Amino acid sequence: GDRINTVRGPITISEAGFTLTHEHICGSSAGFLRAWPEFFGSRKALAEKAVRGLRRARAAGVRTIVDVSTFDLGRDVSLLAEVSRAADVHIVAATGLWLDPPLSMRLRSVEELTQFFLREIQYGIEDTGIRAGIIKVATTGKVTPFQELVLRAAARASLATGVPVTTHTAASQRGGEQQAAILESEGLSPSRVCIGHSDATDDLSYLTALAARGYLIGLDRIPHSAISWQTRALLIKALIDQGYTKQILVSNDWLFGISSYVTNIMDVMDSGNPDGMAFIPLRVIPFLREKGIPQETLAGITVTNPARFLSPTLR
Amino acid sequence: GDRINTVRGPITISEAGFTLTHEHICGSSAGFLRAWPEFFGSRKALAEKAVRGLRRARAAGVRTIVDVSTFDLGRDVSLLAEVSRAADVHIVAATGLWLDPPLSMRLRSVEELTQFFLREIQYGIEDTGIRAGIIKVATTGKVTPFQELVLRAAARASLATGVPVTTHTAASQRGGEQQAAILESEGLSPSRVCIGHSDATDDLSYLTALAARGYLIGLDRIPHSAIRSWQTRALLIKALIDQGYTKQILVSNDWLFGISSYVTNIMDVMDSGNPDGMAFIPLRVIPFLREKGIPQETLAGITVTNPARFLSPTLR
Ligand SMILES: C[As](C)(=O)[O-]
Ligand SMILES: C[As](C)(=O)[O-]
Ligand SMILES: [Zn+2]
Ligand SMILES: [Zn+2]
Ligand SMILES: [Zn+2]
Ligand SMILES: [Zn+2]
Repeated sequence: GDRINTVRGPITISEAGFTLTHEHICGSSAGFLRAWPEFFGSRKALAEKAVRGLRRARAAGVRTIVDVSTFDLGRDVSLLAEVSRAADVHIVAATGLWLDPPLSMRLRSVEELTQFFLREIQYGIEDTGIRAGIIKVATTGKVTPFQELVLRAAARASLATGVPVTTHTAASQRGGEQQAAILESEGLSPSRVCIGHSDATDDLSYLTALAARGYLIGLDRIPHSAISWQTRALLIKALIDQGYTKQILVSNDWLFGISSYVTNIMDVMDSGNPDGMAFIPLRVIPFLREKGIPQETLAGITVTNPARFLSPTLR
Repeated sequence: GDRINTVRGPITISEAGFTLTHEHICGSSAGFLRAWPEFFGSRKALAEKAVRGLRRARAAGVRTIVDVSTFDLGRDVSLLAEVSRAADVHIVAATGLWLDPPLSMRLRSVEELTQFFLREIQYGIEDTGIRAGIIKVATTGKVTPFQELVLRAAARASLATGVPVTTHTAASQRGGEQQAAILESEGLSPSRVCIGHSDATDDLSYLTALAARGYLIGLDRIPHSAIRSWQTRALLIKALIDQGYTKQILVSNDWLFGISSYVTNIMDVMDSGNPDGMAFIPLRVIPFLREKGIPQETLAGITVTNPARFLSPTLR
């Protein structure tokens, strides 16, 4: 109940501390980092940049990140373990599928996909023994037949293991409502689910209604506006004011290299947000305190809500 | 110069022997074999099946295969090296891209794709030091804009290294004609190019015209008609011989020992339809052609001489 899986092994949830629940070391494609590391300068250069960035985040307060990179985002859990250790920042790895499944994933059934997700949660990723601590799913605004299979497999895996589900969403298409209906149709409890990229919208009724059902709300792309970001942050305040503090999760959706986008967008992002993953502790947290948000409510959001979210719970 | 790179290192062209120029150990997707080996039972079970299948081909006279699995077909050159050593069959590895490129590939420029294909030929694949000895390219319909980028990057990598290009085509759409036009626009000699999956048509004049331009003609899915008869497809070999284009013919099975990039259990369907596997060409097509009057010097030219000329890196 009280044990989380990280790339360095099992920890107790009290050690997780302050947690960023939607991040990436590298946004890529399956096999790509190993086949073409010099797209990132080199693998060594990429690991060093992530270590520097994670160390700055740790200085600013962060203890744990959740790397929500799936198989098809090029998750390299060996890289995650190397940089977690050098930075001394906990990293939770993910299973699931994002928006770029290859044929060998697109053609699988819900049962087969369920077995794959259970493999990565219960046995380990590839040949590393590193077990995922969260399931990441991505859908387009209107859920495709394959993405619905992914959703159902995520729910079945989450129910067999208690590990949570976190989603990629088109918030401006109310993407979370269709995901929730599918997930609930599988008997998945909403307190096991986080509707992500939920800060890309003004629709507070959309945001407030999912929280009331028990969903976690991911305001995980605040710094991306800064390429205003306080309008996005003010959604955290708006939700606290409606009484849904136990339902907010905040993050940067940052990364230190990206190949699944046009070339050189990493440098435009870094010179737009020099703070990287430190943006949440350094710029958002004090902005919220300076609107009268109690220090204690923030610790609940940045520490307590992620701990409740990640604890394997058959409930 | 007269050396061909394999997954065990360089070999001289005389070492290649009887060569199957379009084959696969495993038809999969990037990262998939290592993330989900149990899809194939296990990595060990897949390797053992491939060793038996390659040993069966070897006993039917095969000495080399060209594994034309790209990055996005889940090529695992460590697996190819293991099974090559256990079976004593040379395996040439491929660079290039097939029809399932992930986003990190689809968003690259022709200049970036060129660098990737060059790295796999000149430096090595992943961190294994195994260098590709062929560039595989697939297109559909009229070539998509991205596929044209791959075609041009392949031409540029070939022109820099002398390594040949081999293609996946839809022959029923005469897909080789657009491939040839794009490659020739880059300055690539047709003698460096094998237009593959060419047996899946009856349009002999389409094939003859490409051969007349100096393209190699890949007649590589004959066993797939065995579940048109495979003998009908095999007569395209004799037809090209009779027009005097024996030099342009490459024959293969397009077989594999595991496949994840299709519906589950298709491998059982393929194996029961073609129990010969990669031995289909030597055990069935070669005898059939002999019985139709093709002499041994011609069959040895097709299966030994043609692949050696094709694979030997050449800037001429
Ligand atoms: C890898 As993303 C930009 O969908 O969080
Ligand atoms: C079966 As194929 C298109 O990989 O030659
Ligand atoms: Zn996302
Ligand atoms: Zn993300
Ligand atoms: Zn093909
Ligand atoms: Zn093939």
